This record gives sequence, C-alpha cells and structure tokens, in this order.
Amino acid sequence: PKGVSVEVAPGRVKVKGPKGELEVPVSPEMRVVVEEGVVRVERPSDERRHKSLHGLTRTLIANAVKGVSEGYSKELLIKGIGYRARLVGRALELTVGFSHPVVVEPPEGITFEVPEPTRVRVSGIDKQKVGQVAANIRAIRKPSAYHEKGIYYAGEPVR
Amino acid sequence: MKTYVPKQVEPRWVLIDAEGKTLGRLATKIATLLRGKHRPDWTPNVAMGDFVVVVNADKIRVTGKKLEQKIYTRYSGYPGGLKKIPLEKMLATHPERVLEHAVKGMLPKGPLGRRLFKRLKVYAGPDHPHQAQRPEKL
Amino acid sequence: MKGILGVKVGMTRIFRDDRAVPVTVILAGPCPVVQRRTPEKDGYTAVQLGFLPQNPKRVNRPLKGHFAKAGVEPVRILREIRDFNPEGDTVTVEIFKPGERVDVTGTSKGRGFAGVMKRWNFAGGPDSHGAHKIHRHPGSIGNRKTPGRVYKGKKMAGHYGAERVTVMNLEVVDVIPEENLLLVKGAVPGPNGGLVIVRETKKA
Amino acid sequence: KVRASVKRICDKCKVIRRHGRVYVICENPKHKQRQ
RNA sequence: GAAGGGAUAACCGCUGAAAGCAUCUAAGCGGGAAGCCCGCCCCAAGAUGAGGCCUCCCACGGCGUCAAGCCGGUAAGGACC
RNA sequence: AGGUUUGGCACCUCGAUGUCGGCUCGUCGCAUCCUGGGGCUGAAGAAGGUCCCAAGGGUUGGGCUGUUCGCCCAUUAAAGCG
Repeated sequence: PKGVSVEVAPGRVKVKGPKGELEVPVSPEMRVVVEEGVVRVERPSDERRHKSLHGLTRTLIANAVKGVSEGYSKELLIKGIGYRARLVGRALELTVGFSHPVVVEPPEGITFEVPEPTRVRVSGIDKQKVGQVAANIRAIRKPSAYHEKGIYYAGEPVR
Repeated sequence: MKTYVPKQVEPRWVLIDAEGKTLGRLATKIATLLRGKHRPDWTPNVAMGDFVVVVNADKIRVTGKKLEQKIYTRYSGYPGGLKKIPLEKMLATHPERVLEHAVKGMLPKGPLGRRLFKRLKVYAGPDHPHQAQRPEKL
Repeated sequence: MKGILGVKVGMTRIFRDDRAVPVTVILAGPCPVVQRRTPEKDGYTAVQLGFLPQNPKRVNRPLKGHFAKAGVEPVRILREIRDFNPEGDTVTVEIFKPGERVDVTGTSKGRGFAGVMKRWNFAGGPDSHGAHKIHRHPGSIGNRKTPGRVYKGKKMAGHYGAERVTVMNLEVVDVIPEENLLLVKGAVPGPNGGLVIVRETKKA
Repeated sequence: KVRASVKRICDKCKVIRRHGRVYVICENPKHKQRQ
C-alpha cells in the first residue's frame, strides 16, 4: 500500500497516507508492528479472550489502511413528497414531512455530498465517523410506513 | 516483676503515594502505619504513630469495575432519603475522600481512632503544601 | 447580575392601554459600591453595596473608608451581589429599563409562634359533633412501635414569619430615576420600609 | 418481548443477546422476544 | 414547577472479532426518560476539619519552680439601665 | 415469590399490649391508576391490545349504609393496589 505510512507505538497505531493520519489504539499486548512490505499481528495464548481480542485488531488497523487509501462511501435514498435535501455548504437540510425542515450539522473530518434531491452519500475517512453518521441521517425518517416514505441506505426494503 | 513503657516520643511523619495501588490494599498499610503498629514501642492507649501524608491522590486503581458498582450510601439525611453516591462521582467531584473513607474503616472506633484519623493527611496532588519534613516512605 | 439594595415603600396601581396593574413601589437609592472581591482576593466575585446615607460617625473601628464612596458608611449596611461588578462608583438605578424581570428578596413579616394550620394550613378538627378540645390541633404525628418516633421533619407549630423570602420574575413596570424609584408586580415580601434587594430574573 | 421456554420461532429469529437480557429475534416483530 | 449542562433505564444504533460469513459487545463509540446528578429556593463553619475577606485596638505595671495556674487599669469595642 | 385474606401453632404480653369505622397527620413499597420513555402487534391513520423501563408528582365531589367494601350520580389525565 505504497501510499501508506504505518507508525507503531506502545499500544496505539498512527497510520498515515494520501488522506491522513489516524489513531488506532489497541491492547498493550502482542507488540505487533510492521513486519515486511506489509503489516502483521500475532497473539499469545489461545484463550477465547485473546483470539477475540486478536483478529479484532487484524481488521482494526487494516481499516486505517484502506481508510487513507481513499475510504469514503455511505449512500442514502428518499421517496414521497418534499423528501429531499439542499446541500448548505458542508452540511445539509433535508425535509421530510416534518413541519420544520431538518438542518444536519456538518461533522468535522466528514464530508457531505448532495448528488441530487433524492440519492445522498456521506464521504469521509474513518467509520466511527461515517457510521455514527448513519444515525445522523436515517434517524430522520423510518422505513416500513408500508414503504416509500423515509430515507434508506443502498440495501433493500421489506413489505 | 517488670514493666515496659515509652516516654513522650516525637511524631516522625511520612509522605507517601502509590497511586499505582489499590486503595485498601494501600489504605490498610497506611492505617497500620497510623497507629504505631510497626514501631516496637507499642501502647494502644497512648496515641503514638506516624503522621502519614498521602499526595497525588486518586490515580488509584481499584480492581474490577466500580462504575457505579461501588456505592457510597454513607449519607442518611433524616426525613426519607439515604443519598447514595457511586465512585465516579467522588473521583470527579472532589476525590481524596475515596481514600480517606478507606482509612477510617480501618482505624479503631474510639476517640483515639478518631484522633488517629486526625493524623492522616490526604490531598489530590501531587503537592502537599503543608510539610516541613516529608520522609517519603516506599 | 445587576445588584441594588432598596426598600419596600408601599404600593398602588397604574394603567396600561386600558388595564389596571398592581405595582409595589420599591425605593432603591444610589448604592455607593464600597468593596469588590476578585477570585485572587476573596474567591467569589461580588460587590459590597451601601445604602441609608447619613451617619454621625457611629462607624467606630470598621471605618473602612478606604474607598472614596465612604460618604459616611450607610448604616443601612452593605450586602454583596454575588456576581456583579459595574463601574465602581454608585450603582445608579437606571440599571433597569421597563419590561425587565427581577428577583426581589426581602424579610417575610414576623408572624410569631404560628400555630400549625396557619404555619401549614392543616385540617384542624370538627367545630362540632366530635370532641371540642382538639379543634385546632395537628391530630396524630406518628405510628406505633415501628418506627417508634417522630420523623425528622414533621410540620409542627412554630416560629413562622420574619424570614428570607425570594419572589421571582416580577415585571419591572415604571422606573423614576428622577426621585429614584422602582415599580413592579406587588408580590414583594416584608413590611413597608424594608431592606429589599432587587436582582435580575432567572427565566433566562 | 417474552420470558421463557423458546426454541427460536424462525431462523430469522436469531438470539440477540446484549447488555444482560437474552432477547432473541428475527426480522419479524412477531418472531421477536426478550428474556 | 422551568430553561439549559451532565450521566443513565428499557431500548434504538456505528465499528467489530472470537466464529474467513453475521452481532449493538467481548476491547471501542453514539443517541435514550415526569426519572438520576447539577442547576431555581431556603438553612447552614459546633463543617473541633470550627472556613475566607475588609477595617480597627495595641505592650508586663508585679508575684514562685516562670507564659499565669495571679491580680491591678486598659484599648478598640461590648454589656447594664 | 410475597406475607394483603382465610386458617394452623400457642413463643412474649392476663400485678391489663383499649380490638371496627370515620377524622387529623402522614411516610414507605412497586407488583404502575394517571402523567415520562420503549419493543412487539393479527400496528395503514385516529383507537386499541400486550410486554418492558420508570413512582417526580398526581390520584375529585356527592347518594345509600357504622361500615371497610361495593353499587350507583356527576366528572376525570387518572379517579392505583399494599
């Protein structure tokens, strides 16, 4: 991942790249650093405690990687009447039935992209930032009001 | 016939802090210290012992979880309420006590243990702006 | 938190558009500020105002005239204003523009040893039928063996009155900086000629 | 949304065990439970 | 009565192993109540852990084994009436 | 499971522990009658049904009976149980 700069410390990991550096704090166990032209992770015991705590990081870091290497995505939908949004700078204001339009605060490190009035996506480097920003959204409208209304992801609805 | 009595000693203090310790596991040793239980010139009726001083309060580990698991009922106003308080609170809202209490329930119940608790001097330091002879013990 | 000592003086009513208003006439007066208390100093952060002027050197040792305002310490004593700190040189009165809401504080009139059911609007007892000696009486006060005592709060006959009262959100009607006055919504504790201290509502 | 002797209505009714409560549930709010 | 802060219940979620899939959970993180803690009001330093600040009054005159355990006048102030 | 009913036993009290009901004054419990949240629904909406958090605060006035209780009248967010 040539664009990556994997820094290692006691129990934390600073991953740098074309996008930015991030903190991936982990357990003071393993002292797993960067072995080879890539990154590895080991463990001590075979205790359900470690195995679980292990691998968990295998992924963890692995994301700081893909993250800097252009990690964005987070698409949304709509449907109905005034169910749409008009990007106001870095934040948006989508309206949905509510007698008062909704102004969604613009999170830092996270970018809001309004492709159209309907479809919408959240762009940014992380997850805890993006996903947490799935609430900031879907939380506006539900789903099964015998469908149509409400915003969605990219997945599919159920009657 | 025999006898074994000590004259008027001279309070030899002690400055201390092992915030890397578990209060209690520590407190005891502090209490043990308080009353002259280590110094071989015993007299449970006298009131001679270290003037123990603990700095760098809190920072104290505390085994398993006391995230509201450790409650401090301690307070019973009088009309209908027995105000309870979890650890987290004391830590944030003025700690020190955390350890203080741990010491009280280790010092004897009389006006003495009452007097001995008067010796203990804990602060949320580091910094014990109150000494002229800190003999930091390990 | 705009302070200002003052004294209740009575009350009447005025009009507006076409509706009558109950107004109590407070009389705050120029309050020679005579002390401050910065966190570096005392630790709070307030202002020691002063009131009733004239005073034939009955100041003795606490002359504390180390502030021009001295003007002969106003025996009507001084009382801070928790978080106030204006241009130290007499707190005007024009501190309040009409339509503002204050939180007046004063001393409730002393009702002496008040009887329960006056002190607590208790029921009392039949003025007929049943007995005749327990008319005004608190009835029972406890239970039996358990708990076996009176609660540490039971309301009982007692000294009631002459106390610290604080009525809130009183609308400031008119303000006569001329003769130095203040008008509000009647509900202000204490007899006329009382040490009352006007503040600023906490509705916000 | 329940309390005893369950065999897992439908497979969708996966046992969701969190905090302390053992509430198993499918996609179906009818096939939903909570110990 | 409240605004408003903070921490939570049930519960709603993001990331995510153990278990290559998947899960709100195990390490992690968000939102969540007339409720909880802090706010509003009142008491309150007998809080012997006896707090803080501002301004005042100022020297032993004489008695053992020397800090009074003893008196004779004060001061600033304080009571009496 | 709880100790609110009806009972069993006969341990303290027979040189005495006044025993229904009302009134007055209440305080506590949650197994919640309202008012706060929430999951399901054979939930379109408005209603409901059920289970889960949660007592901060509420929890009316009359007719009949000594009544507690009930049944009625008129309301209510509700007219909670112990």
